Amino acid sequence: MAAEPLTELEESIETVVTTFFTFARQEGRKDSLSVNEFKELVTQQLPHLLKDVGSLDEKMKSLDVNQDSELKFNEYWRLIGELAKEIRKKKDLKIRKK
Amino acid sequence: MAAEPLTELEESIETVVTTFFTFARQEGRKDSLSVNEFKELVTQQLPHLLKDVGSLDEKMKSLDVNQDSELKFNEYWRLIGELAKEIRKKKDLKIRKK
Ligand SMILES: CC(C)c1ccc2oc3nc(N)c(C(=O)O)cc3c(=O)c2c1
Ligand SMILES: CC(C)c1ccc2oc3nc(N)c(C(=O)O)cc3c(=O)c2c1
Repeated sequence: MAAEPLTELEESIETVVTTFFTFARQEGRKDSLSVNEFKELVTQQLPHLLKDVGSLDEKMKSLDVNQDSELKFNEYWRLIGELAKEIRKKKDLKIRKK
Repeated sequence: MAAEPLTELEESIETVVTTFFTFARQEGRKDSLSVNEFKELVTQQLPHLLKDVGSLDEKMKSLDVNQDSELKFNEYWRLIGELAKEIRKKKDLKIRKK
């Protein structure tokens, strides 16, 4: 249950786990991310990527599909895809040259 | 349209796009990934992350859900979740510390 660096492509997915899981372990489950801390991370360390830092209720409901307490990686996975999808095409209509 | 470096967390998921997009551009849709080249990426530059390199069809069928011979980021999204999930708890039975 510990992410170690190996190759350039394997290190990218490892950097996202090793950087925020140090604070996510504070609440229940080691592999699960907190419901109150992920909202603060998207408005402090990840604000430029996801334009809707305040309007996160659309994804917040889609993430916790089982509805327990926190966002497990299987539940948080809905934002992991939007992380690399909104990086190049957050507004593919007005701005298309980054 | 293209992916450019940003913050520590945003740059990790951003680098994964720019590394494989250099070879994915040759096939249809720049944002979409090929069904043969992505399989070769796991058996050359990502073999240690995904322990099951031979039987890739188990995830391949879950990726191309639309059935159009093109793995868009919405289709490839299922492997992005399994990439970061099969790094710390790949074999949660025999080994649980790396
Ligand atoms: C990848 C990094 C953020 C990470 C992820 C999961 C972790 O799960 C652990 N389990 C433990 N019981 C103890 C401990 O017993 O101190 C500590 C940790 C980690 O340091 C630990 C570190
Ligand atoms: C830095 C270089 C290797 C690179 C990396 C990712 C890229 O992602 C893009 N996205 C797009 N939709 C289109 C496009 O709409 O034409 C083109 C590209 C790139 O040229 C492109 C170029």
